[PDB]
Amino acid sequence: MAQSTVLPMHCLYGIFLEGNLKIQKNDQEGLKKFKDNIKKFTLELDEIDKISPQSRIGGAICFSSDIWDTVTKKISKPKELKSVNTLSSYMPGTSQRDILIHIISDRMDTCFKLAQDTMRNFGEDQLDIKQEIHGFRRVEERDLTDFIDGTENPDGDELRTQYGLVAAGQPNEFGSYVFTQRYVHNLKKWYPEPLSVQQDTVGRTKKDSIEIPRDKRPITSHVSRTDLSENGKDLKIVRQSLPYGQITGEKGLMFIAYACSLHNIEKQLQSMFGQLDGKHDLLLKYTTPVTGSFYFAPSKKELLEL
Amino acid sequence: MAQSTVLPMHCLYGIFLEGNLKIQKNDQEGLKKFKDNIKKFTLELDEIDKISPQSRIGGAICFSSDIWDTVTKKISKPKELKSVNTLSSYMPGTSQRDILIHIISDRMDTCFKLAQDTMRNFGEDQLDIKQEIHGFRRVEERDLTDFIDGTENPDGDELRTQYGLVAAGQPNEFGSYVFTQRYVHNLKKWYPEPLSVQQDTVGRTKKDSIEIPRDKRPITSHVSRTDLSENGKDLKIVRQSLPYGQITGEKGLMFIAYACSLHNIEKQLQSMFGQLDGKHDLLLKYTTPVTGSFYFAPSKKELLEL
Ligand code: HEM
Ligand code: HEM
Ligand SMILES: [Zn+2]
Ligand SMILES: [Zn+2]
Repeated sequence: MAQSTVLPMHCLYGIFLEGNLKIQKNDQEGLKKFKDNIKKFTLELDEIDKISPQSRIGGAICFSSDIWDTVTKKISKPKELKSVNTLSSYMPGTSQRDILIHIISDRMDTCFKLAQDTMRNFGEDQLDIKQEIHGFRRVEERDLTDFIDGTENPDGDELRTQYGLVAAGQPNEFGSYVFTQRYVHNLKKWYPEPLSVQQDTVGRTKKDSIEIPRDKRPITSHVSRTDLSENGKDLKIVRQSLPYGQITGEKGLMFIAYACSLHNIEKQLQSMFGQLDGKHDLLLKYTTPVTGSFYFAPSKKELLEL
Repeated sequence: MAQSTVLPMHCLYGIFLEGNLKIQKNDQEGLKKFKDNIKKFTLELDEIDKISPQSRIGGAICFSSDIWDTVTKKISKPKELKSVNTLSSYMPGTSQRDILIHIISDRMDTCFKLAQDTMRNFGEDQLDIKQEIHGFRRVEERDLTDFIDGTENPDGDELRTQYGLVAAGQPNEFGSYVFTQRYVHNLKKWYPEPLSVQQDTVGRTKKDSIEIPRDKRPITSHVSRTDLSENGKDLKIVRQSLPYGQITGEKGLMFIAYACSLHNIEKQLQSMFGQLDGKHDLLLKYTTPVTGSFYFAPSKKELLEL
């Protein structure tokens, strides 16, 4: 019942299209056309899944709090949804956009086909795309830091439903809060660091990705910053982050997280960026966030009922 | 015996690294290091092929006429090799570089691994990369014009050896002349054209890629421009071109051709760009070349004997 970018694991390609809606709330013709294009997206997702099962195609269209009142007068706004720009006083790179199209695949050709077709359907008259990122998995699922990324990512449908999707019976059930954040890696600063420093920075071993016991890693290690609980509940999120960029140019990590609660994501941003104890994540000495947005991906039913 | 980017067909990904050699001919230490890095490339190619047969990994390192005398004092220069800048008086976009690293794969992760490892081995002290392109095949092997690309590409080991590789018994046998040319498509001009105009431009039907009989297509159609013979011999080339670019930005075709003779390629450039009859290829109304280089990919043996 959820849009298909949360529960599936280990995608090899991901295309990220972030931009603003150019249609106004009272433009009924434009709004009708816009929602016909949403329908076309859901249909083409199904079509590609049928002719290319090997692609394990997935796709979601997601919306910001700013735009919610424009795309629907029927579906209540998700209660936690807000602009990420409200974090600008302590987190750099914020750039809230109205719309996210996130498409995942095990093949670039079907990933690109769905992305290109969808953008051609919407057109420049409906979407002003501010950011288009072609993400791709690397050997051994390693981030460009050459650490494995995804180890303690929730595993399986049950746990990814629990932490990734709004719980059944709640408003906007089976939707998902979404955070996107493009990082630019400063590998010239990272590569020369000795192994012990690099592992102190992350909190896990580089080769095998074995968790360094919390007692022995710095509280500013990445894992210490993000492996959080509250009142005995783990604040786990579902990450679909992928590497991107040029070998000889700008590269980094296209971070994206899906969560049952925006607060699960925001608490980790507050931890990483000093807002809980006044200390920043050690990883941020080697990588910089340059974009950022909060969205909500409706369930498949509410997406079509907007 | 040839480097592995000519004979294999239907690659799904291709990474193109074009740049200049920063090591001088008398720098014996730098030259030794540079050739150790070539050896590492050939070895890593074999290693990846062994652990990932599904990738059908391929790779070639190629050299310009300008740099030939710098990388080897033993292997005679290929007799046709010259700078592509000598065509600048009639072909735009020329940008001759010393070195091409072309890597192909059916998986981006192994394609990127070999490309990144290789560039890290060479380093900025040995290569000044002017252009890095991530090519990828699209559904139905279609160019961004949405015409199928590759139909009359020579098919099979025998014909691709004949037209793609220097003939056995000749100097530099089993090497290959290489032409690279990045095109930027002007699809805003292309999309609105009626089907008959688009097919007149190419010379084949859009859906099925059926050749329009030469009698009925314009002499400036793309096929009429490039389907050439001389003294009864077809001047066929082996193309490994791939689409590239951003849906919402700059995109086009990363053209690359391998040939037994540079003249097979150059005659087609002369035809397309008006130097044979004073008429240009109709396709050039919708796409522009912005880079260009001639190289020669040595055989695997001569590559290691430089
Ligand atoms: C350049 C940016 C980032 C890089 C390179 C990076 C890298 C990594 C790596 C290598 C791990 C190893 C452990 C694992 O994947 O389970 C990890 C874990 C994790 N990351 Fe990040 N990450 C980045 C940004 C973020 C952000 C912005 C967040 C949250 C907003 C986040 C949340 C997490 C979480 C929750 C874990 C698992 C913690 C646990 O439960 O053990 N990451 N990350
Ligand atoms: C934007 C640039 C280009 C585009 C979009 C393009 C597209 C195409 C298409 C759609 C075909 C269909 C037939 C087939 O693939 O067999 C084709 C054929 C061909 N192209 Fe191009 N091409 C481009 C540039 C070039 C260049 C620069 C050359 C030579 C230097 C070239 C040489 C050929 C040849 C030899 C054929 C096959 C001709 C035959 O024997 O029938 N192409 N091209
Ligand atoms: Zn809390
Ligand atoms: Zn001739």
